[PDB]
Amino acid sequence: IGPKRGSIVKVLRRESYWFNDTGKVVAVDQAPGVRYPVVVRFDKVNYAGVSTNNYSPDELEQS
Amino acid sequence: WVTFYWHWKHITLWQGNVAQFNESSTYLMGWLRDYLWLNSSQLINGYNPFGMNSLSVWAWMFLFGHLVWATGFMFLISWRGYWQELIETLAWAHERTPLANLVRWKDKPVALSIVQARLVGLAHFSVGYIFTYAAFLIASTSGKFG
Amino acid sequence: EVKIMVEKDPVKTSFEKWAKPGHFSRTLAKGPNTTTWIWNLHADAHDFDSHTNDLEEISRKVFSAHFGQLAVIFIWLSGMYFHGARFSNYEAWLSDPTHIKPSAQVVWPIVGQKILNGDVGGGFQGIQITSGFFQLWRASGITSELQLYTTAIGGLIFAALMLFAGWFHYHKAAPKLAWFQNVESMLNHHLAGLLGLGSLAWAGHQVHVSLPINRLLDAGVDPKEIPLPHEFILNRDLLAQLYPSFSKGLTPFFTLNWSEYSDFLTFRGGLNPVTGGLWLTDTAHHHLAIAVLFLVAGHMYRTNFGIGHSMKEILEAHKGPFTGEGHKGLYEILTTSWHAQLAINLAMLGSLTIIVAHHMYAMPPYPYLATDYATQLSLFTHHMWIGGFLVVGAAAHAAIFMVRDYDPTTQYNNLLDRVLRHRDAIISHLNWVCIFLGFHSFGLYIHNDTMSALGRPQDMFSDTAIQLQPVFAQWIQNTHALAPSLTAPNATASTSLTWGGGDLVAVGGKVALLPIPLGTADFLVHHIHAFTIHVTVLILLKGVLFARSSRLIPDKANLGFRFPCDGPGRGGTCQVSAWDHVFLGLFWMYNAISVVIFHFSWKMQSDVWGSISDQGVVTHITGGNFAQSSITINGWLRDFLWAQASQVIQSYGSSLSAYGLLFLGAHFVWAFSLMFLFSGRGYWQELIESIVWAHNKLKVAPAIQPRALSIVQGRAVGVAHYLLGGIATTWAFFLARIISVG
Amino acid sequence: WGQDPLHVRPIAHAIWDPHFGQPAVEAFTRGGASGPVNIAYSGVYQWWYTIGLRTNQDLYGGSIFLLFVSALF
Amino acid sequence: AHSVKIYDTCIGCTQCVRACPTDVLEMVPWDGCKASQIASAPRTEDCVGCKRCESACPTDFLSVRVYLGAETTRSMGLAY
Amino acid sequence: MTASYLPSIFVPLIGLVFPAITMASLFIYIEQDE
Amino acid sequence: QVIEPLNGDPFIGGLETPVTSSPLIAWYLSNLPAYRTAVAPLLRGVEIGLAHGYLLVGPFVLAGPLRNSAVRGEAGSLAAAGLVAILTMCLTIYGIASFKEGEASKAPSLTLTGRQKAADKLQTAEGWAGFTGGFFFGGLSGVAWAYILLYVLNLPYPVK
Amino acid sequence: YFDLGEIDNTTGNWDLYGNDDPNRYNGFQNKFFETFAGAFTKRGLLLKFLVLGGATTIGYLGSTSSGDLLAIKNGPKQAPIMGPRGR
Ligand code: CLA
Ligand code: CLA
Ligand code: CLA
Ligand code: CLA
Ligand SMILES: CC1=C(C/C=C(\C)CCC[C@H](C)CCC[C@H](C)CCCC(C)C)C(=O)c2ccccc2C1=O
Ligand SMILES: CC1=C(C/C=C(\C)CCC[C@H](C)CCC[C@H](C)CCCC(C)C)C(=O)c2ccccc2C1=O
Ligand code: SF4
Repeated sequence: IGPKRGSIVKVLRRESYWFNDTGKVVAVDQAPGVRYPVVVRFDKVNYAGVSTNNYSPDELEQS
Repeated sequence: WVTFYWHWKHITLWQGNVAQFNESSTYLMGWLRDYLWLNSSQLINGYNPFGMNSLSVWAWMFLFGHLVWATGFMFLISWRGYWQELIETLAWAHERTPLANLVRWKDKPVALSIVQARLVGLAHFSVGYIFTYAAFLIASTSGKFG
Repeated sequence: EVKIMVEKDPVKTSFEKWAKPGHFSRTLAKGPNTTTWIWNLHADAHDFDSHTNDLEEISRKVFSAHFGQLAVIFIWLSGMYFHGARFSNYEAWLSDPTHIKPSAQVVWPIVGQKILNGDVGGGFQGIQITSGFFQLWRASGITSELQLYTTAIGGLIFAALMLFAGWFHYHKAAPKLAWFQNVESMLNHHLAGLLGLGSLAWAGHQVHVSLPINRLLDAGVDPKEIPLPHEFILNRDLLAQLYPSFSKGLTPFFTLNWSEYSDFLTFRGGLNPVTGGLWLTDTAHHHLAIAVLFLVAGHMYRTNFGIGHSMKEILEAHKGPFTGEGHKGLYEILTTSWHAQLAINLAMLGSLTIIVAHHMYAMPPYPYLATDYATQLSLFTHHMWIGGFLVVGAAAHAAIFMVRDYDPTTQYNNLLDRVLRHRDAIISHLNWVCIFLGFHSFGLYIHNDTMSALGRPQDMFSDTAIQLQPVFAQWIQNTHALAPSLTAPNATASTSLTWGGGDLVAVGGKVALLPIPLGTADFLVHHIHAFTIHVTVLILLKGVLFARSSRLIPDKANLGFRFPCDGPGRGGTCQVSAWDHVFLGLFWMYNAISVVIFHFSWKMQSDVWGSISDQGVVTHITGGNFAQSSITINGWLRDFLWAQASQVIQSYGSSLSAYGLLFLGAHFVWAFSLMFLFSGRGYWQELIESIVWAHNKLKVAPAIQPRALSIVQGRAVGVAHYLLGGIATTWAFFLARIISVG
Repeated sequence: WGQDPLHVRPIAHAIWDPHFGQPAVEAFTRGGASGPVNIAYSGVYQWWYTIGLRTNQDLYGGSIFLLFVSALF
Repeated sequence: AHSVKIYDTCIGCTQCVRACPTDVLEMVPWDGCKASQIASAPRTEDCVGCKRCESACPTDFLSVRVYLGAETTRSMGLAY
Repeated sequence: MTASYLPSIFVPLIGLVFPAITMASLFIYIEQDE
Repeated sequence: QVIEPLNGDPFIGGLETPVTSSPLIAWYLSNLPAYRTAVAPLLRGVEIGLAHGYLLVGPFVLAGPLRNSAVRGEAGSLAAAGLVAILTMCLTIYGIASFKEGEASKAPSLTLTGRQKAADKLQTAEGWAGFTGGFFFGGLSGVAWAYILLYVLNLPYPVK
Repeated sequence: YFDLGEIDNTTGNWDLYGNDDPNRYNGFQNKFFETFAGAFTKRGLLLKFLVLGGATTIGYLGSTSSGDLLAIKNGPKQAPIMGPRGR
């Protein structure tokens, strides 16, 4: 599943720090039952200092 | 700022010399010296070692404002957990003092909570702010009418 | 076992570590990602314990940082001697100092600031200095500005030597950990080599240079015709005409005929009536005695020659039945922790600076120091602020020792473990005595304000109302005035003039010193002082004692020193940290030291400083109003904060108008502090998010993400502006008022 | 104050303070009063004069009427 | 007392439990992540409310969330 | 002043007695276990 | 060697210091009317009232507002008796709030040793009831006897 | 130090300064105090007459006081001080 590994996606999740921000997909989990399989890496950190977050494919579009 | 401008534009109008405001309101040392210092001449001399005037209640209410406003700083600068550990030591001291340990509390003594601390410091700041200016404004116009 | 352990070239002298800013910390070595990285870059710049876990490299960093500090102080002294040499009227002031003000700073005539070059006297224009360098150079025997220029270039040479030694003891030959752990040798060479030989060398200067030049300056001799300092050493008959005891020529020193040195080594006491400053025969006997006493005390500890003391053997033999295994491991505290030694040294240096402030208004060591009131007020005020800052930093590094260097395994059942074991009792009884002092001093002030407001002057605490005379101070001042007659025979006069031995010293028509009265007002303000010092001790000692843990947070030592809080839990854990107790003790140091210097300024402008006319009448600056107005807050606001501020606000259009500008800008920095102190991070973070949105709209977003300042950083910025603005307010008001009326 | 509104200070209410000394009683007695009184800086005299109230009985009747109005509320 | 809620964005990184100073959080099995575990708050009556778990949660936005509600002697952190 | 003695009565009750009525009755009320 | 934990227990928040468990101090504190656990609480409340009643005439006759008149005995004693009547109501509302009618005693029954003693009756709704009346009668008589010995008999003292 | 047979001795429920002496007075002193302080026992009764008796005793000497006893009943004894602008 997922759009593609190594692709550029835009986050549609409202409560994330990287909403409407360009991110790079580093891992998509193909195991069933995982709610947020797509792991997206960002060039900028959030207030917690991390750049790695998991999103569903419904919360991302290819840009 | 609004009522400083009102009271100094009018306190120079009422005794005639509007040129004092026209020359001195453009810079803040005129505001400090010709308004905050000059009009406070008979304010803080409301009571002296020599005697007390009719503005003495307005001289106490001015100092009273400088207490309460500054007391608000105690709630607006110092925050909760210092006072919580302080009241923890106070609770130990009351629970171990002979003749005073017999007296209990039903409410556990805690520090003021964080929203409550901001509200108490804000209300003290506001009470001191309204009493320092109510006193100065009602003592620097009613003692020097004009 | 004490010997030199160094090793050669630890780190290569390279600029590649200058280019990477956060090289010292592992978190900052990855580069910036937010704007808080810049603030943690400066916050962790000097924190050498957070860089490495090796105490050897930490101690080398501290040693070369000491050398860099010494280089900065020698650059500063080079500047102040170069300003005396080129930009001062020191020869003009030295011709006659009772009419010409000390000035050593010339401004450039650019934007209207040339009015700040005021008429200080002697055909000179410049900023009137209050640092006391002119009286210090008069006490040093400096006659010409060529000597000031030579001392400036010599200090520049020593500043280059400290920079070279800071490079040398980090990059060429840096000492190892056991070299710094030889504390017995360090105390032996600081007591004997530094404070003993330093006092002996300054005693030799005050025998050969300060004493004859300052004796000729008391005779009215012009400093251009006074012989140069080496002429007293060379022509010893010229030195013998001022003191006949020099005609014997060092033979009474080795034959123990020291009383034949009674011409130039005296125990006089008091002030020179010509100048108003202490005698240099007493200051030379003082330095010779503290040198023959610090050199004796420097031969106490055991280095490697057999004789001496192991101080672990001193400590471990000091154990008592109320403590048990006390004083044991404190040597391991004070040789493996830099912060514990920093706490003790900072407490002694701050308390010592407070000793310096009191022992300089009261026993003025320099000629025409007392009668130049600007110098006395500025020197007392400066040393009180430095002393208060250093004792708050003493409690700071005490708390950092607890959170980062206190090992509980090595400290069982000693003094420190038991002090931690009853810290609730210490903080609670300190809390009681602070509240008791607060009522019994400030509520006494409130009572005086209330009955003075209610028209009851007899219901007050005055010298005419219910009296509260300080009978212990009034007895210790009589004990120090009636001392020379029986308890201290060999004294010509008394230690200070402020004791009660008469001697109304008039220098230049201005009062140097006289008997200082102590009444109800002094009792009230000394109880204010004891109260404020006790409350500062309460916040600071609470932060030291509850740095490890509390009843609230039992794992507070894992959270560190500069952490904001645990969170909104347990009712709210805001400012639980030991850092936040240093942060609040900085405010209580402001309160304590500001009331100390306010009591100082009003007490000596009302009861000491003034003028003497004919037939022995003394008119003070604010005549006799300390005994009646300094018992109420309305008098403090009125006859001190309003009457004496009538020269800082109408100084505009004159040479003292920069004091008016910095008075107002100091009010600005104080009200700017109240922005950081009263607010919090999350509001400013969301406001910065709106500003970042406006930057994203116009494509001017920085990659270094704009962040609000941290909660520890916001409190630090607020207390820095609070201390800077309030201290600069008092600096501007003091240095305008006492220059204007002095 | 209705006879001479230019040279009479408007009195708010009397003061009964047990903490006054004799200077405070003698200094707060203003406006030709029999004791220590507070001078009204609320502009209620100017208001009640302009609106039509002249005597103390009219103000007392207004106070009873607004006691009745507050009781009704 | 305090209500601690775990959301389905959790990755099972366990550091919310490791940061907990009053043993509120525990890791139960789950099927919605690679670690196959989610946090839960059974002893939420023992929660002081310190939000150390929210400080240690790397998920944006947070998976553990503490809501400060009614406060009792557990959540006030008193010893007297 | 019409009646000078009602200053001497109501200011002690509303200044001393009425807070001693109100604060003691509230402290009973706020510490009722119910 | 001198400092012990409280009854041998190091984890109770106290210590057996010389200011706490001296031969002289623990004799004193055990005879003071507040720590008599078997005396009826009206009788020992009269001694807590006589004491505090007496001592409070002093700061009210020598420091009060009417201290410079011939009415300084009458003004300060009724001021001292006024603080008795306020603290009686403070003692009244404390026993209403803390103790409920029909409850047990909120008191430690066990002594310093392991022996079991009877419950202290002062921390009850009826024990603090008789304690409050003991403070009222003892306090008003402690003020009046200190007023009698100072401004009726007028005994010679350096300050009065 | 935990026992599970005496829960009060292992938690800090200690009469640290208490005494178990039954009596130390005599019967003549004890019967005098309980007779006089017998109408002051009940908390609800004592709170009633202290409020009602306390309100009367401050209104009595507030009103029967003289000029020398209290300055607020003395009144002005000099000419009034005229303010500025003829007010
Ligand atoms: C130019 C010669 C030279 C060079 C190339 C090096 C090389 C090195 N030094 Mg340095 N060192 C030297 C001279 C030299 N040093 C001297 C003179 C001292 C004595 C102070 C030392 C003592 C020393 C210490 C103890 C440390 C090093 C370390 C470092 C490394 C980088 C630190 C850094 O970012 O520096 C750039 C630093 C600065 C630009 C700050 C200098 C501040 C100076 C002293 C002035 C401060 C006061 C000034 C008036 C400003 C006041 C405020 C102002 C607003 C008025 C690097 C290997 C560090 C290291 O290897 O650890 C990882 C280390 O901890 N050095
Ligand atoms: C008799 C020898 C002696 C003397 C005079 C001193 C003097 C000094 N020591 Mg040192 N020290 C010595 C031996 C000595 N040390 C021993 C044996 C130990 C090893 C156990 C130490 C280890 C030690 C450390 C780790 C540090 C010092 C520091 C200090 C300085 C005090 C800080 C200050 O501002 O003072 C006033 C400063 C001055 C008056 C400046 C004087 C500088 C000149 C060039 C003399 C210093 C060189 C040398 C020590 C003596 C040469 C004598 C020469 C004049 C003929 C000062 C330079 C502190 C410091 O600042 O580090 C740099 C520091 O913490 N000392
Ligand atoms: C002998 C002096 C001494 C020693 C060795 C130190 C050493 C240290 N202090 Mg400090 N301390 C002392 C005394 C001293 N302090 C005093 C005087 C205070 C009271 C203010 C404290 C309070 C204290 C606390 C509260 C803490 C330390 C900490 C630090 C550590 C690193 C701080 C750093 O990186 O610098 C950072 C330097 C700056 C940010 C420069 C700012 C300078 C001030 C704050 C503002 C500017 C003032 C200036 C005069 C105004 C000019 C305005 C103009 C430019 C417009 C280091 C161990 C910190 C730590 O973590 O310790 C391990 C810390 O948390 N200190
Ligand atoms: C409106 C409020 C109110 C009023 C009416 C008074 C009234 C009084 N104050 Mg007080 N006070 C108050 C508020 C009040 N206070 C508060 C808020 C403060 C705190 C900042 C103070 C602080 C203060 C102190 C520190 C003292 C006064 C004193 C006085 C007395 C001055 C007159 C005099 O010379 O008598 C001289 C004294 C007498 C004639 C003695 C009379 C005592 C009577 C007989 C008490 C009788 C029992 C009492 C009524 C029971 C009350 C029950 C309850 C329902 C209220 C007078 C009784 C002084 C005094 O003497 O207190 C008694 C004094 O020392 N006041
Ligand atoms: C002093 C202080 C305390 C201690 C303050 C306490 C415990 C308040 C209680 C002290 C007395 C009871 C206040 C009495 C003053 C008023 C007369 C109370 C009037 C309230 C009624 C109107 C309801 C805090 O708890 C605190 C918490 C967080 C930030 C700052 C602070 C803080 O500065
Ligand atoms: C204002 C404020 C901020 C915001 C403060 C900020 C963002 C610091 C601003 C620093 C400067 C002005 C910005 C950086 C300047 C750069 C060097 C760029 C130069 C541009 C000009 C200055 C030349 C907080 O973060 C805060 C946190 C906690 C409590 C109170 C507060 C608080 O009051
Ligand atoms: S810290 Fe957050 S992401 Fe990690 S297990 Fe706990 S709730 Fe899940």
